[PDB]
This record gives sequence, structure tokens and C-alpha cells, in this order.
Amino acid sequence: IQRTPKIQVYSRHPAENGKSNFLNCYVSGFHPSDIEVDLLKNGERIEKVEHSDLSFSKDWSFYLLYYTEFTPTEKDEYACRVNHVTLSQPKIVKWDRDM
Amino acid sequence: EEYLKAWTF
Amino acid sequence: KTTQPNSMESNEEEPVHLPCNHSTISGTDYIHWYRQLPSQGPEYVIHGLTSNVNNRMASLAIAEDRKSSTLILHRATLRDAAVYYCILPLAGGTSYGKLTFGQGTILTVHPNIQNPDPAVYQLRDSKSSDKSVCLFTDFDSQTNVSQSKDSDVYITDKTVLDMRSMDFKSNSAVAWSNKSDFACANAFNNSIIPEDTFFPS
Amino acid sequence: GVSQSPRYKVAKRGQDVALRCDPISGHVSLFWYQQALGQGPEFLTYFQNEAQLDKSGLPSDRFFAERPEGSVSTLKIQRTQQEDSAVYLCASSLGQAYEQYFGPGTRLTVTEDLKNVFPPEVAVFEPSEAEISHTQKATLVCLATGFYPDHVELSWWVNGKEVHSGVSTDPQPLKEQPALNDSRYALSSRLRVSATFWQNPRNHFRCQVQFYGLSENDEWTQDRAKPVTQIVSAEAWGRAD
Amino acid sequence: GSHSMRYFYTAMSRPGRGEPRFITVGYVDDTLFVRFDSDATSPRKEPRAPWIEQEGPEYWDRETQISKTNTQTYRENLRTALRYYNQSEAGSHIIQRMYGCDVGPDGRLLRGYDQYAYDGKDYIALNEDLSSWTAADTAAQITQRKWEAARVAEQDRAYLEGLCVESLRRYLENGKETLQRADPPKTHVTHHPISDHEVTLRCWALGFYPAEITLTWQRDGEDQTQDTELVETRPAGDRTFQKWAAVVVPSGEEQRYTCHVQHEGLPKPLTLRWEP
Repeated sequence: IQRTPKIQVYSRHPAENGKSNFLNCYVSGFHPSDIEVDLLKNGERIEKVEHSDLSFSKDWSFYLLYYTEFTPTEKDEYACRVNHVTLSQPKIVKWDRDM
Repeated sequence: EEYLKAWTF
Repeated sequence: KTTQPNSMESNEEEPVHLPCNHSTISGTDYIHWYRQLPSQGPEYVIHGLTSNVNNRMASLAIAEDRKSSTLILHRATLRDAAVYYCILPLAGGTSYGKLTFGQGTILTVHPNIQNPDPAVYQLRDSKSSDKSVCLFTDFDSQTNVSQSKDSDVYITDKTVLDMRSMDFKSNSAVAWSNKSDFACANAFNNSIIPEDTFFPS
Repeated sequence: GVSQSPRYKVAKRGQDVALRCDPISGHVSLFWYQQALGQGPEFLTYFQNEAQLDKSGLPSDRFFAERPEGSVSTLKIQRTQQEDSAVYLCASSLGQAYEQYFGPGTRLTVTEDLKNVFPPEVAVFEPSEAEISHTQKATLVCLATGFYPDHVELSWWVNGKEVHSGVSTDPQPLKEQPALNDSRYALSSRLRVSATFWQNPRNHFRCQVQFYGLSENDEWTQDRAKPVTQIVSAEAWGRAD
Repeated sequence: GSHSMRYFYTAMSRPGRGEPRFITVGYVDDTLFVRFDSDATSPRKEPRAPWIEQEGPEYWDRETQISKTNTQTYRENLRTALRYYNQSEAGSHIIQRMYGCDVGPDGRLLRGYDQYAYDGKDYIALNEDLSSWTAADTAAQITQRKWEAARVAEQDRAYLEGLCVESLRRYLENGKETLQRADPPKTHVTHHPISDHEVTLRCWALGFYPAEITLTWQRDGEDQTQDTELVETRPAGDRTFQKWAAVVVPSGEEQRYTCHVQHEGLPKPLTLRWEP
């Protein structure tokens, strides 16, 4: 079987300008296990993104949490680039603080 | 705690 | 890691109980038994975990606390004479099935000589003139045969004979030497032999 | 089942030897064990298919093992030493934890010099006249003496047909010269038949001894016959008397 | 009242690119506490919750050894699976295993698990009787015959009734302050204009444990579960969870919509509305 990933980009706490926070990319409901996930700041890939260990749900579908220390600013855009075998091209989901 | 399952297919 | 007795004796056609200790056993360890017949590769007999397992030749009985078990052979034959190994292959969750035997219980199965007829016989060589041999035979299983303490006198261990046409089994030991002093009458003096041993002069 | 070749191998110290194992078809797991005399088998190496994943039992890096295609396995012992002498056992299983099926083993004996290799001399001893009259039975005794190493297989042959009924062969040989390391051996066997089977002039009893030793591949510079793998036998014909 | 322990296995073969990757994670309820990855430098079982650090040195070595042995075990599984399906040795394939136990208030075994998937499809599963197996196809039936003759289920049952529940109880006590106390969600309703006549109302739940939650939007008292946009419950990264529920509504009718929040930590189920 093959399952396309469900992606969510969000902060740990209600975002505040200049205040320290954690940026989360949660990929879930995918199969097979191999997945390229990168967090982005103004298009550029962020180094040393520390991810969770591979786990899966009742349905066998995999989930992972990619996170980094970040400081939301009114200047910068944040996003999550995700590629999978189920996707013909990488998907870019912008970080909306309202979601 | 885990246990060892050495049984295979 | 298991401990078991150094040796075990039993009559044929009668049940054998082979005990084993494994007091450090994990709640998920398997008890395995293998055996090795003389001059043959080892062979699997049985395995279990908590409850008793059955075959038509061998059974495994495991204690409630699981700290010990027993290999039960139901109808032991002479063919069953072997070394029996009690193994915990998983070794408490540290190993994959590779076997550590390692020190087992040597089996001896004795024939039921119901009609003992102990006798020492002399056998001459079919071709050569001098050569001679002494045969101590038809003694029952109570008789032990001691090795000779003299380099130039050869006394074999006891070995069991099976004439399946007559359903007749018999023990025997062979003795020989190049000495002119050596005779069949004195050959087995090192052993305790039945007082009614027949000596043809 | 599992087979192993050869049954017996006598090797000169310093030479390389190859031990072959043909496991049961479709068995993923293959085990090699070493059994030194007076002891149980001891793990050497393990194969999961073609992959050698555990070789913690190998005595030295002289022991080279392979199973290139996931089937036939070879244990090569380079530059054999006296300590390598033992029975080498191959086992295969349907998977790492399932029941292991063992081969008949390869018996390797490493000797300092091949001049120590001797074929057995064989003799047959005709049953006692007192035994026949007292028991109605007749025990023939076979005597294999002066062989080295301990690589024999003795068999009894009655009228050209091998017999296992009424046969008893010492489980272990006796040493003729227990002082020496390369001591030559002695081994006895018994065949028991009912009196009238012996009391037949046309009946024919043969003690055959298969000795595994040298081959034409080995070199020999001594005066006496080259102690090659051979059959040595002694025979007795029945007697009416 | 009830609690659970799970271990998750992932074995992923990669022809040419080395040996199969074996990963393990352990959960008590919705809290990760232990991990193992075969591609780590000097690979071993590592703590992921402070209360598991209390476990002695004998624990971590045995835990690590099981994981290292598994790497070999599941390498065999993947190869055996290939032959069972007539697949080539060049494809990448996955085997998954989930096993663990459920306990009641008294610490008794409710039920036990040992389930396998190959390439995301059911392969073999341990029945609730802890004595028999359910094979999902004929390939897995081969495994089933192997496992019935080898008395595998006995080992499962022995662990689940013994070690599984015993260790879980110890974990629950050593980390009682976090594992046995529920974290209530912090709730609020936000307003997002879309057009002139349509606005989205988003109902938030933040910082809740365990993950189990129900968020339903209602209009006039009727369930709006078809016109509700719902996102998957997501980890905050601090062991608590997040979820929101959205519903597009007409302008000037925000007061007519209600968000019902159901969670273990809530003394009573909450009902929320947009605050102008």
C-alpha cells in the first residue's frame, strides 16, 4: 500500500514577535517510511533540525515530528518542504499562525 | 520492559 | 545457563526422568532439549515454555515456578543411550538460537538380562597360530568391568549385543595380551565377577 | 538431511584443509560447531542466508568460513595446528530459532608427520567350543590393531550381506602406546549368531574395516606401503567339526 | 482509569545501501519513554522520559541487546518475506510490529497485542485469546504453521500476563505525577474573515494530555460534523498535544455557533462561543 503524507506547520505556543518558540512540522499518515522533511526560513533550509523517532498509528501509517528553536518575526517567512514517493513534486506549506 | 522474540517468518 | 547431573543409569523398556535446573530463567525463556547418540551429530528432542509438552516417545515437564524441568522418556531403549543437553537458547533475552549445550547428562540404558550366564571363553585366531582372545559374556547389568592397570594387557569396556531375530541381548567384554603369563582364567581378576562365572578349562 | 564431506580428514601440520557442508534445501540458517573429544559441541560461526553475522566462536583468523550462494558452506582451516583436531559439525535450520538439523560431522586429525599414519591389521577369532555347547550361540570377535589415526569404520559381513543384528563394537578405541601423543589404536567387535549358523561350512563371515588415511594426492617417501585410505578385512568360514 | 504500554518496530530494507534499518520506540499511554535506532553510531536503548532514567544498568544493557538482536531477526524476516511473495532482492520493503498491553484500575491485563504488517498491509496478528494467530493471507499462513509448531503464542502470553503488566505498573508509579495526572486543554475561539458574508470560526485546544479529545461544532444544537474542518491531533513537542476545529459561518451569526470540548482532564465537558 501507499499513503500520501498529511502535513502541519505550527508553533508550540501562541506566536509572539521577538519571543523564543519552537517551530513544528508534523508529517503523519504516510507509507512507506522514507520521507524528506526540511524546515525553511525565507526559502532557505535550516541546519540541525532535530526530528522525532519513527512511529506509526493503529492503521500502520507513519508519523514524525520535525522541530527547531525559532523566533517569529514580522520580517521572516517559515515553511515545511516535504517530499515522498506519493508526491511527484515537493510540497511547500507556509507557516500560518492562525492554523 | 521488552522481551526477546527470536522467532522469525 | 543450566545445570544437570553428571550421569544417569536406567533399565530398558522403563521410563527415564532427566532433571534440569534453570533458576535464573526469564519469564519468556524456552526450555530446549537436544541429544547426541554416540558417533552421531546432535538432534532436537523437545522444547517448551510453561505447560507440559507431549510426544509419543518424549515428554517435557516444567515446574510451577519454572526454576526446573524434566525430560521424560517413556519407553527407553538401548538406542536411547546418549548425552542429553538442557538448553536455554534465548539466554534471558541475549541470544538468537545459537546453541550452548554444554554439560549434559550422559545416558546409560542397561539391557534386561533376565537369564544371566556369566562365562569367560577363549577364541583362537582363524588364520594365525599364536593369537588368542578372552571373552567375558552373558553377565547381567550389575557387573562392572574395570580397565587393566597393565600397559600390555588390553581389556575393553562392556558393550551391548542385540540379536533381534531371537530377541536376545547380551553383555560382553574382550581381553587379550601377548604375554605368556596371561590367561583367560586370570584376565578379568581386576573386576568383581559373579561367583557362578563358568570357566571352561 | 544435512551432509558433510569428508567423513574423516587426516592432515599434516601446516597444511590447509577444506570442510564442506551441504545443508537442507531452503534453510536460511546455517550453524558450524566444534566438538573436541570428551566435550559437547561449541559454536563457531553462523550464517543467515549468505551472510556471516556471528563469528565469535572462531578460535583464530586462520578459520575462514563461506556460504557464497546461501546454500553449500565451506569451512577452510589454513595452516592446520594440533589444537584444530576435532569433530566439525554443520547444522541448518528453517530460521535462527527453529530446530537445528545436524550433519554426521567431519572428523579432522592434525598430525605432525604423516609417517605416523598406519592402516589397521585385522583378525577374526572363531567362537569358543564351550560357548556353542553351553549357550547354543557362537560369538565371533574381530580385532583391529595398530591404526592411526582413530578413523575407522568396522562392519560385519555375513554371506556378502552387511549385518547389524547381533553386532557390538567398542564405542571408543584403546591406546596401544598411551605414553605417546600420536599413539596407535586398538578396537574390538563382536558378532553373535546361533550355533548352527556357524556350524555351516558354506557360511562365510567377514570383518571389514574401512580405514580413512592418505591418498595419491599426498606424497610418500618411506619404504613400507603408503598408508592410503583402504579396506582391510579378515574372514572366517563356518565349521562342521 | 486504564493505561497502556506499546513498543513499535520498524524494519526497512535498503538493497545496496547497507543492512536493514531497525527502529524501536516505546510509549506509555501517549508518552514516549524509550528509543532505539540501528543507524546510531554506538547503538543502544536511550531514555526519552525522565522517569525511565530511574531504571538500573542491567535494564539498559538487556534492552539494548534485544534491540541489537532484533536487527538480525528482522533482516531474516525481510528476506523470508521476499521468497514468500516472489519479490526481487532489489526492492525496498518494510516490516512493522506493534506489541504491548492494556491494564485496568487494579493493574490487571485487559488485553494483549502482537501485530505485524508487511509493506503497510496486515501480515500476522495475535488473537485476543493469546493462544492463536490470524494470518491476513497465504504467505503469512506459512509463518502461522511455523509459529503454532514452535509454540510462539505461549511466549507472548507469558510476557503479557507477566513482564508487560509488571513493568507498566512500575513505570506508572515512578512517573505518577505526569502519567497519572491529566492535563486540561486551554481553549479559545478565534475569528477569521474570508469574504463579506463568510467568516471562519476556529476552536482551539492547547496543552492537553492525553491526546484523546473530541471537538464538535454545533449550530442551534445540531451537529455540524459535515461542515466542520478538522485537523489531526498534533504534538506540541513538550509531551502535550494540540487540536483545532474550523467551521465557515455567515456574518453576524457567530453567536449561534457552539464548540463542545470533551477531554479526560475536564471536570465537565466545555461549551465555547466566539467572544466579540
